[PDB]
Amino acid sequence: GEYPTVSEIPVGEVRLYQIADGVWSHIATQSFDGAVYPSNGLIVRDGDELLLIDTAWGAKNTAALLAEIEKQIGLPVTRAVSTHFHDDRVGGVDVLRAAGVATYASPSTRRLAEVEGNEIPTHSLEGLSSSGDAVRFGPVELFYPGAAHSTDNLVVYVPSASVLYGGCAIYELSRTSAGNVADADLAEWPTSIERIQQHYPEAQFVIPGHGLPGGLDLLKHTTNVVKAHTNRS
Amino acid sequence: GEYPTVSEIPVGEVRLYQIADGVWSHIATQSFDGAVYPSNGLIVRDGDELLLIDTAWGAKNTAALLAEIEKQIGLPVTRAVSTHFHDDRVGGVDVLRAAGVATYASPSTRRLAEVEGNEIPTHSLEGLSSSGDAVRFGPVELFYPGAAHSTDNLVVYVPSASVLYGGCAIYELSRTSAGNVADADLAEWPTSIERIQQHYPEAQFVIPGHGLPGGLDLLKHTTNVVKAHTNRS
Ligand SMILES: [Cl-]
Ligand SMILES: [Cl-]
Ligand SMILES: [Cl-]
Ligand SMILES: [Cl-]
Ligand SMILES: [O-]
Ligand SMILES: [O-]
Ligand SMILES: [Zn+2]
Ligand SMILES: [Zn+2]
Ligand SMILES: [Zn+2]
Ligand SMILES: [Zn+2]
Repeated sequence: GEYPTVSEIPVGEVRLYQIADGVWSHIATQSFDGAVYPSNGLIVRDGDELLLIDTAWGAKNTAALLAEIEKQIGLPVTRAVSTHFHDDRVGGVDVLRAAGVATYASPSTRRLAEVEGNEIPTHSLEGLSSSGDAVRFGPVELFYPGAAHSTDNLVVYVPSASVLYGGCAIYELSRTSAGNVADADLAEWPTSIERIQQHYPEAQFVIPGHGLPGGLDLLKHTTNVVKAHTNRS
Repeated sequence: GEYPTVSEIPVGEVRLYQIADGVWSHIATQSFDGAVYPSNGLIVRDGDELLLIDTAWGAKNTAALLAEIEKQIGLPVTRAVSTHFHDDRVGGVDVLRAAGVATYASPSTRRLAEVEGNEIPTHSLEGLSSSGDAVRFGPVELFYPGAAHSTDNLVVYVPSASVLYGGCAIYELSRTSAGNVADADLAEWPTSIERIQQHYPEAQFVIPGHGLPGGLDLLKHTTNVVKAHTNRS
């Protein structure tokens, strides 16, 4: 009802939606395969500065993201984390770096991003290489649930607000079929999701990579969709 | 350019685009899988009445389509053709029929729609049962190129304006991967596309089922995508 949709967001623009105190999602609309969809990332306040989760796909959009943050929040983004290596999550990293933002990702993501020719976050996030690994990063906890949408995908939990951002490892309810699974691990995706359920059973707000937020139901929904795809179809 | 996009068209709204004298396309935005795509159909003037090609997917959208035609063109829609049996092309037939529009489709389409529990056009178009078959239908020529997006898909040519509408058998250039192919004949799709090229080499405007129109280049693009999907990209 209040959450921004593609109808409110022209391609190239960015909206912010405050989930809780000091926690926002940033929403940007992207063109793909001739379709337009809303892409989610996360913003989390940390003291008097901001932690960014994922870009807005590309230089232009990521510049628009920084401008929307300054307009609505007005605190500096000092650090940024990319949840996996695909261009829509690391695209814009160069703009962030040039603006003075410290960019972060796992060695797995940086590795894969380089092979793909994508932009590469400067700093490496250690202690996330094994499935089930969790590390604290300021106002959030980074978690590697195992392979799913990609072998390197991370999810982000904000303990102060009980917010779980799943990136493309989590589907919105409106998504009834599998998205881009070229780099996915269909055999492991359900198991990885269950690691998330087990580790964050208290989560109250779940943010999918694309589309509308919900509750923990989005996990079982995603599993249902992934399994249906596996059985083809 | 100037062809309308999803941004200019809110969900549930329909816009018309004049391609040539007495030849429009109608564009409606649909939400599917959490993404929004712009869906094309055709409108061809025949004397002092109009020929409609395909609905706007759904009773509501099709009602809006009839309202937009009435507002912009102000000539009665007396006949309608659905190009294949899927709900986005026959969904709205009941609204059209209630509005006094004579609805048409091949016997193949009507049977497949009935099996699927979709709305069924009243009239049966004979002479389109075998690949390469063409028949005249007022100001257009209907053509069955053979199985492609579906076993029953038709394409429509307007000889007056050299406009070719291919429905979901033709992809826009922005579409790099196969869309819904559950009911498609991937094996025959390239061969059917070549029948269209052979039959309408003089086509100047080519309208894909979804998205931006182009030239005959759209044909080879579609084949390339289909063959890649066959070999699994
Ligand atoms: Cl630093
Ligand atoms: Cl730095
Ligand atoms: Cl009738
Ligand atoms: Cl009649
Ligand atoms: O992605
Ligand atoms: O379709
Ligand atoms: Zn991805
Ligand atoms: Zn640094
Ligand atoms: Zn179809
Ligand atoms: Zn009749």
